[PDB]
Amino acid sequence: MLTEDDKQLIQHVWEKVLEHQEDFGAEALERMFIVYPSTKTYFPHFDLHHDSEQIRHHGKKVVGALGDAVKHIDNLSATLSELSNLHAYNLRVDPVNFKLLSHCFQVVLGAHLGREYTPQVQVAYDKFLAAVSAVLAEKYR
Amino acid sequence: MLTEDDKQLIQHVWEKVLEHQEDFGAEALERMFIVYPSTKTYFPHFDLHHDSEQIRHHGKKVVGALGDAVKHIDNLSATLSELSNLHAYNLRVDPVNFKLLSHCFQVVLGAHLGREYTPQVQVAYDKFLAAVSAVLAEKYR
Amino acid sequence: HWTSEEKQYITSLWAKVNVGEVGGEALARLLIVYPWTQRFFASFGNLSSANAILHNAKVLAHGQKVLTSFGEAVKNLDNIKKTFAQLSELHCEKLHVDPENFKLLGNILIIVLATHFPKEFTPASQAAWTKLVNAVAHALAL
Amino acid sequence: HWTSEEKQYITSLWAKVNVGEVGGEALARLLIVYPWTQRFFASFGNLSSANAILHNAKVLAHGQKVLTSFGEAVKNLDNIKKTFAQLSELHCEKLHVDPENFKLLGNILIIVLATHFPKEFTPASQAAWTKLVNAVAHALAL
Ligand code: HEM
Ligand code: HEM
Ligand code: HEM
Ligand code: HEM
Repeated sequence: MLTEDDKQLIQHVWEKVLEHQEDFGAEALERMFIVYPSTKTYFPHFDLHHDSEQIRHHGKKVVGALGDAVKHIDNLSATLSELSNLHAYNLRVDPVNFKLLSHCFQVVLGAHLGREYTPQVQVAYDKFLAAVSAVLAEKYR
Repeated sequence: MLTEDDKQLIQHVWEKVLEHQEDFGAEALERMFIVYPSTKTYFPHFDLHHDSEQIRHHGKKVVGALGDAVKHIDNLSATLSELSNLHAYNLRVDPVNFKLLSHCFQVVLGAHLGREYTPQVQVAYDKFLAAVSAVLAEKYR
Repeated sequence: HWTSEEKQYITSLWAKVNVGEVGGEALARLLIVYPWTQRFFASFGNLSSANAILHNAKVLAHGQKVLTSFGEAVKNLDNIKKTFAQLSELHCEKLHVDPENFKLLGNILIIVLATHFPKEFTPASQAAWTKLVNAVAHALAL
Repeated sequence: HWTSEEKQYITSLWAKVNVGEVGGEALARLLIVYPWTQRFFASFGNLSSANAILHNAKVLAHGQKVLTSFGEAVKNLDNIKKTFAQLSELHCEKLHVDPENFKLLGNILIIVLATHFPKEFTPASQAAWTKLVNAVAHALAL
């Protein structure tokens, strides 16, 4: 389970993310699209060129939802209920893809944090991102 | 989430399992060992020949725990807490293996139920076995 | 590679398989047990419920074709990689199906075979058939 | 296969890699983030905590050897399958490590490289390196 120490490590890193929600979100999305091109088929309506308005606007929305999750870590299901119905019932997102985006997010974090993205920090975010992923896919179970 | 209908479908099939806990448990374990030989390394102390006392005794214990889980489906974590600490802290069971055993259990069920192992029944057990697996591995998160 | 015994477990059981029935079963179960797979079948019409899926003519016909394809592996166990190369390009480049789903369909087929052939689907038989679906999943992920 | 550009993203970044530091990091992170992997290192002594793992000399030395092994893929990008055949037998038949863990170590290495080379580890670079660890994971799962 997420410990208090995990939460603190998460918050310390997150307040930085919040200062550039758009930049981080877009970078995580673009790494996913470039590294795992199959994920692009979920966004046919999007102009997927580097830094497109759609990607930037969406990146901020993703970061925004993750920020809300950080704020309500003990009440994820309820907090993401609307998003869970969306990704499962409407978008039919393959669970595997949540892991791909979570991973790309960690890469963005690692790149921006340098030596501050310690193993302890990675653990906390891994736990966090895995919990968020589980909720966004619970409608399949 | 597990619906009431899922629970009923599960119970109907399970009362049959309970009549031969040892037979079912052993069959599921042996299919795992034979189909996924790597899982055998977790049981070096066991005589792994077909129907060995150790396999039969263990099969019944596994079925027994699953039976308890069926009985307390709304309180899994607490009910399996002791088993979760065991599989994670003591045995270091790779999460992938819970999926292998869950799958072999479904094969045993399918074989014994025939046309009664409908898609609806499979869904219910898939949900159930996945939930039990998540709990037995939560200590890793 | 394949041992004569493994090849026998595969060819002998397959000769008894009702391709249309098992195929429809496997595909309907894929869409029902792992609902996100429905994403790839928007043109198949109503898939709004387990019952709707089991009565979907297109879903049934498609499963028949899928299991027929599996049959081509059974009939040429040593050239599976070459046999599915075309389908591999189709599911990846064209359909963009994550490879993990190939493994899930394989697992479903294993369970279906068990419900249809309880007497013959022994642990040893399961081992041979699991090796089969895995090889097909591998060839398709190519 | 590998495009000249991909090969450049790999060889140029690797020439700057501190194998011992990145290797120790990757292995310590594997044991910490996915604790069940500790099962395979009972002889390495104390691994009772994240700090214990990061200060474990054997864990660090081993990671060095692991990343050195990855280096052999970087140095011969077209014969990865052949280069790791020996290690494949070792991790499967001898160690019985589930293949899924090969993918997890690969992912960890990707993240480590990112924390060490933020400027050079662009999305395109990540794509090339992800292709690399995946190929090693594939060769080992052989
Ligand atoms: C870290 C896990 C994820 C979170 C927190 C998340 C969050 C969100 C949110 C909040 C929206 C709605 C934006 C709005 O209201 O405009 C959204 C939309 C969407 N998401 Fe995700 N998402 C995640 C993962 C994924 C994955 C893995 C995929 C598949 C590759 C995906 C595909 C989509 C699509 C197609 C939309 C529709 C957006 C549009 O049309 O603008 N998401 N997501
Ligand atoms: C359906 C999921 C599983 C359940 C419900 C389960 C349940 C149990 C229970 C209740 C015990 C203790 C038996 C006793 O008190 O004598 C046990 C022991 C054990 N389990 Fe599991 N288990 C599961 C999956 C696995 C998997 C996937 C593995 C790895 C292949 C595994 C390896 C072991 C081992 C090595 C023991 C020690 C037993 C002994 O030494 O007799 N289990 N399990
Ligand atoms: C690994 C086992 C699989 C095999 C052997 C297989 C085989 C085939 C074959 C032979 C076709 C062509 C149908 C025709 O005869 O016209 C096909 C089509 C297709 N497959 Fe698969 N397939 C497999 C798994 C999957 C999975 C896991 C998915 C994703 C859920 C998928 C999605 C599709 C789709 C969308 C089509 C196009 C059908 C249409 O547009 O009507 N397949 N497959
Ligand atoms: C896919 C990336 C991996 C590569 C390239 C790799 C490479 C190697 C190499 C070269 C050795 C021999 C050490 C020596 O030089 O003496 C080794 C040993 C070993 N590896 Fe891996 N390995 C990988 C992944 C894993 C994973 C995922 C595990 C399981 C968690 C694992 C468990 C082991 C164990 C237990 C040993 C024996 C070391 C000892 O007994 O001291 N490896 N590996």
